[PDB]
Amino acid sequence: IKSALLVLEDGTQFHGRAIGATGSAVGEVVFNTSMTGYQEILTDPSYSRQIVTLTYPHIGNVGTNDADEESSQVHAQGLVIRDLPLIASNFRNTEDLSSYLKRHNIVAIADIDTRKLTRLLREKGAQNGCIIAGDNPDAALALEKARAFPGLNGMDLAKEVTTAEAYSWTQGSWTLTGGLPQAKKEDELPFHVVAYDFGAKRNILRMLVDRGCRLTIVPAQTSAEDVLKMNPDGIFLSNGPGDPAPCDYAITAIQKFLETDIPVFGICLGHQLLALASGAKTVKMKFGHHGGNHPVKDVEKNVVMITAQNHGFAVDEATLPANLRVTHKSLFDGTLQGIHRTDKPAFSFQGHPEASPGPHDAAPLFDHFIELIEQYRKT
Amino acid sequence: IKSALLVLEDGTQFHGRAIGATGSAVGEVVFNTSMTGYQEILTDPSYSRQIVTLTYPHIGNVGTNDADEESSQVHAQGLVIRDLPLIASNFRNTEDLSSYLKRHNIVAIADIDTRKLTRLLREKGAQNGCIIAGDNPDAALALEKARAFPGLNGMDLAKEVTTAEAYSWTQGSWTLTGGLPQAKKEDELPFHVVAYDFGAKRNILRMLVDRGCRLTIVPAQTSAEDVLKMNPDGIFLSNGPGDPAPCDYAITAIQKFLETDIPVFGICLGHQLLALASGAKTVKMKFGHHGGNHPVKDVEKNVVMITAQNHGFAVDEATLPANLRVTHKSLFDGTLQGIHRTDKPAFSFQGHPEASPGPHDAAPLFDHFIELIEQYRKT
Amino acid sequence: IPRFNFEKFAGANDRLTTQMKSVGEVMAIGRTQQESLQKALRGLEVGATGFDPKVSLDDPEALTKIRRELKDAGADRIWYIADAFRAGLSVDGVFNLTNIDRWFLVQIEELVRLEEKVAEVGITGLNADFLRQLKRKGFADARLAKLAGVREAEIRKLRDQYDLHPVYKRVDTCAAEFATDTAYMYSTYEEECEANPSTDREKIMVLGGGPNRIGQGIEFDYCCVHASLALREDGYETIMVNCNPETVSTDYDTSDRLYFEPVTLEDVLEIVRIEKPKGVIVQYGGQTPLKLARALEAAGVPVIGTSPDAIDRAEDRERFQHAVERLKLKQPANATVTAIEMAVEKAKEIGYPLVVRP
Amino acid sequence: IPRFNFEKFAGANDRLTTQMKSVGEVMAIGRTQQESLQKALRGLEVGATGFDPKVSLDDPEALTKIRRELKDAGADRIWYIADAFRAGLSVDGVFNLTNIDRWFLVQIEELVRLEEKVAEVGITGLNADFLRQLKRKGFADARLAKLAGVREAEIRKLRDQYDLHPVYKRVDTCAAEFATDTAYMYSTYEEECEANPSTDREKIMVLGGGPNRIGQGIEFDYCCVHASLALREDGYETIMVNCNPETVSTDYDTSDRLYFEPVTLEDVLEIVRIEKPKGVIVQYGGQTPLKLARALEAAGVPVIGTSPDAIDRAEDRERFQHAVERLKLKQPANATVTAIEMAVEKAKEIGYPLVVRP
Ligand SMILES: NCCC[C@H](N)C(=O)O
Ligand SMILES: NCCC[C@H](N)C(=O)O
Ligand SMILES: [Cl-]
Ligand SMILES: [K+]
Ligand SMILES: [K+]
Repeated sequence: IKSALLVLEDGTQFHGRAIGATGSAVGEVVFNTSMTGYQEILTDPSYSRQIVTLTYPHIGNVGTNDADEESSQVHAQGLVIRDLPLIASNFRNTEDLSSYLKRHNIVAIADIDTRKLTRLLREKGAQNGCIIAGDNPDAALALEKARAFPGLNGMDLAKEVTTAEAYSWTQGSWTLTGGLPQAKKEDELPFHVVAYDFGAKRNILRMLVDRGCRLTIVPAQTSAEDVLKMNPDGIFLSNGPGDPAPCDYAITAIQKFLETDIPVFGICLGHQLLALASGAKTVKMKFGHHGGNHPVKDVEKNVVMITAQNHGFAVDEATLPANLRVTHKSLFDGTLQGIHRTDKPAFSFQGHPEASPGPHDAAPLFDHFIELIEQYRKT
Repeated sequence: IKSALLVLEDGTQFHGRAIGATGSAVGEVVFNTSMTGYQEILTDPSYSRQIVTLTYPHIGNVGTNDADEESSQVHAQGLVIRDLPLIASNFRNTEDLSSYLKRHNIVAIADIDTRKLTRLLREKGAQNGCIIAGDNPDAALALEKARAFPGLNGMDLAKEVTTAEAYSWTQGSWTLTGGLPQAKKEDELPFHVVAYDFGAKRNILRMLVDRGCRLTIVPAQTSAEDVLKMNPDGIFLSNGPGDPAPCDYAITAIQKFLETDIPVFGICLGHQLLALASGAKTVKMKFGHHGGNHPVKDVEKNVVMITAQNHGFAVDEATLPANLRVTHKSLFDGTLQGIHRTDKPAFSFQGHPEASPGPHDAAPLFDHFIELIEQYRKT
Repeated sequence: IPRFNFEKFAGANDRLTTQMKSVGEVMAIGRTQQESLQKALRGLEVGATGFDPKVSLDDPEALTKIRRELKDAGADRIWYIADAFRAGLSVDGVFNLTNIDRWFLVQIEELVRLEEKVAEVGITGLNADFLRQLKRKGFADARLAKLAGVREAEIRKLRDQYDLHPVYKRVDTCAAEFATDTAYMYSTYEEECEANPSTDREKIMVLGGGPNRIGQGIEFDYCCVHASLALREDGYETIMVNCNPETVSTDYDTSDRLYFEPVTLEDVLEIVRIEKPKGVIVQYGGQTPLKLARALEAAGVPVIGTSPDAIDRAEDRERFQHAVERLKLKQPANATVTAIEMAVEKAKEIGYPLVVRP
Repeated sequence: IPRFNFEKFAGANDRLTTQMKSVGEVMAIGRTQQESLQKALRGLEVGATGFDPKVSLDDPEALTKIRRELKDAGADRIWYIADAFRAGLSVDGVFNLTNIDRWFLVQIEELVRLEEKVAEVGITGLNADFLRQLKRKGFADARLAKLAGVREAEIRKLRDQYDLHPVYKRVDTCAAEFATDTAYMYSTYEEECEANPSTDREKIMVLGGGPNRIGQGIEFDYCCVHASLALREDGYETIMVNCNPETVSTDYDTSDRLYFEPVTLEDVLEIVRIEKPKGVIVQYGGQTPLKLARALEAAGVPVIGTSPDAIDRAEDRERFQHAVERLKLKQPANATVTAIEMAVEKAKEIGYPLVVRP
């Protein structure tokens, strides 16, 4: 009997079974309704310092594979599920979930009433928690860890997940037929986009590469100066974990880019920095948006996209400077989902156009960035 | 491919498969003929700094169990075998071999020509070697590590594996019926034997107890001064790894007891020490004795015993002081196997009367000891 | 799960193919595949309690019939799968013959092993823990009773004993991301119960007939719906118990509270337990609810309308006949017969032609 | 492995029990139990090349017959065990019917799985690494050849191509702890070879008859032994090839060098390969070595004594009939018939009574 136990700040306890590494995990607890894409989700750097609960009962039905990793590692602090299936059953699987997790040194628990937990989170909002897996998990001990956790509000995590030294990215999207392609040659791609790595998801890069962009991923704290010197064709603001607000060095650099006429595009965290960089204010959501069925409206066009979401913070729409125009709103709660600089060639999006686990409905957001560039070049 | 590789000092290489932990292992390479008892061999302190090769192809057939551990951990540096069975099949198994290995974080290799190995070591004598188990085992590296190895000659290994603190032991032997018995009550045991922990096998202690001995285990460097204070009924010299030669403190201490009328008795290492403390000299064997089918004759009684052996260094018969009388000799090579002090109630045995993987033939050696005790008490 | 009626179509090819042959279907909701599937088997109204055995373990030809049943599906395939695992066949073995994904196969084998454990330890081995684990896997008290050689009531009694009852979760389209004012429930063995039954109103429970079958069609569902509609309008809190996905009866709009569950004594008692309804209607859903009458009543259920006993008086060949003679009415000459020679004479009495019901 | 002759006693109960029924036995040595086991199977003189199938996969009754043969062991149990795995029965399933330790069972399942791969990949799939793995587990060239749908000789060639040849270990009583001056060897797929053949003498190899069977008893072994005793005394270096643990032929004292191996083309060709003998005697051990004669020759073996062809002349009914004819000797009148009525007519010609052989 491999025990595991999850304890929330509130003292609520969830008794289950250890399915990953032994030890403890502390972080903010979230729920994700994605019925598919758990690996992708686990490998999402945005989840750094978060304990992820999945609403869908059977987690691991298809094992795991390298192709399905959206970063170098599992960023999730812990994993919470209802049932770890008996076997992985998919042509693509290379390792069962457990093993994978065990391999990543991830503490994970199964067999708990994830519904009860979701309901709690939804109703009382986000809560930090602690998972203890081991022989005799100390509840009081876990409570303490959860309690002592500093919280994510005001927590700069992009600096913690960012790349040490800048680097080049030229690899394209995966396909059923050929799998993940071979990196292109620099001379095979027309544009040069500099992507600030605030905790970047492989799919974004791949998808850009898909559009003819050779990338250069730079550390989050990279200077705008240092950046300009590179004479980029486009600047891209990646996604990432923690609060965007306390990332001064990104707002500042961005503000800089905005004096210029270079095309800027942000996704998720990048969307928030962009907004901050524009004088907008951010707020942390009650429980946030984590799932793959979220309806977002292209207010301009009056169309709906089903999206892939993963954010705990949001841009306040009522503190939006006039240079900022509203482009997308959530059909679930009305929260801001997209913005556009009226005055500049910059826009962003809260959802995930690259998806990676999720519907491909928002991928066109990418195309708009492409135009912008092509036009910038022309000038 | 879960590669493993073993390289000998001589640059001789055996490429097989990893079956334990990931890493490197360096020690003196030995061979054990024991057809059964691999777990007990593994957990033998005497094996410290040694890479254990088993001649019997199928290693792991019965799994593992607590009862079959001769120490608190695994002393063997590494493990070399021919074949690791698909399964363990025994009612006493609690964990398969590989698992046990990885657990004790033991580097182990399988699928190699162990026979080739054995004949090498037999022909050219012991060799220091290295096992590397991982993705791409660097042969060059292995050789290097193997060559760099200090060597066991003049290596006090006793000090390294001894207890930190002294301690009591009153646990008896295992029975098919009641497994490992509950430790006895002090009052319950008539005699008090002080046991110098030179890296002692649990069986020796259990077997002593079985003969009404309450023990007091003590570190290797304990002073006779300190020891005698205890008013011991008898003093016992356990088995242990490395060279005994350099164990000055041990020797010194013993000589001290050799002035007293206290019954003393040693096994294996404890056997060489006594000898050294008597004016004898020890030699390092070409490849030594490791197996459980070793015929040893009670020269006095002219009777043969099949025994369990584990030693790479022996006491030279030709250099024995007159106060030392030969008691047992090996039927394989005629090497020294037992000695008795002409002038004192002190004696020892090169093999393992307690065996532990092995024949129960030498058991009565313990009896003599008891007799001595009882006799010393009468006085 | 589809519902077939091959027994009514004697000379018909009964192997499943691309041309449908099922007459209905049952649906189940569970927090896990095992629980969902087991719940579905027990509400199929085919007399199953879960994976009841089709072939004898001592049957020496069993592996032959099993192989056949797997390789060439009939309506009973689901049961032969389990029998195959009981018989020593492997998951891959079964895969190879059925093309049913191992993902599903393994869970079934798993339940088989659990069954084997229950059979071994018996009731005495049914401790709180173990028992809970079994319920969580969808096991019917009745199936557990079969395996421990006891009466279903004992399993029940024992659950009650350990305060071992299911909880209700509600359907909401969003994995609980948003709140629901609707009461569309399913049982499961979990922590939190979303039932939140009222204290406020007078409750009337309506029992459906499960899957549709020849002779038990839409006609019964219509009555069931009518009762709900009528009484809801009337001011009663109506509660519907049914598990047929095809019907209006299982439309959340049809009643105040919908329990999407197997129409079993087990399932229904668990609901009654928390709802404490004013009355339960068993005469509208056809044979299914009808067969439960006596047991419900016996267990304290406030069954309304024509008493289980009166129903029985009519349904019971002998009871009936008495009443008939008592009313001095006209029935056809009849006779019960045990033997094969008995008949021939009694036949003679009655007069040909004859109606021979077995 | 015991050797049976049930086919000679049809009316007999052919189920294994406490009373011995075997007429002989074979023994094999391998570095692994798998290798050891397979080598014995191919040395049994029953026409096996290892785990040759007993039943057809597509046979609907197969599991039923397998089941039977497992529950109530006969001389064929071994093969059925393998067929059980090919048919989808688990190790646990098999254990339950046979009581054979899983430790052994698992190993045979692994040989099955391995075979299935050989059958799927075919000859193209037989790369050095894999082929070696197969050899290491004791697969015979012949077993492989059938799975790959090729000729045994083809596998043999493939082996040559890859330089995939067994080495020879020696029996010593001590697990190599002590050197040995005796040449008692066995084949295995490993690194070090201990054969160390001599360049010094003119060697003579004597081929044993394998396990004893009715009609192929000790009388042949007797001859073998004498062949060795005489030639060795004569100055030759005598090499004995046999795997009957019961005989004097398999005593290390009997010859200069003992290869305790299956008496098969494969195994024999390998010894010759390294021994490069002056001559080989295939005429003293019964049917076993006799059947190899032609083949051996073909492969360049230096066969002494009566020629393989000469032997065939005598053995071939037709071929024989001619030498007789030519010789003007007397033979009973005969006729080879195809069809029933053909015989009935042809019989009138020959005259009854008749000796009907098939
Ligand atoms: N389960 C009773 C329903 C109460 C509520 N609106 C909820 O969805 O939490
Ligand atoms: N195996 C060939 C020669 C044997 C040799 N005396 C040895 O034992 O090494
Ligand atoms: Cl039909
Ligand atoms: K639980
Ligand atoms: K190897």
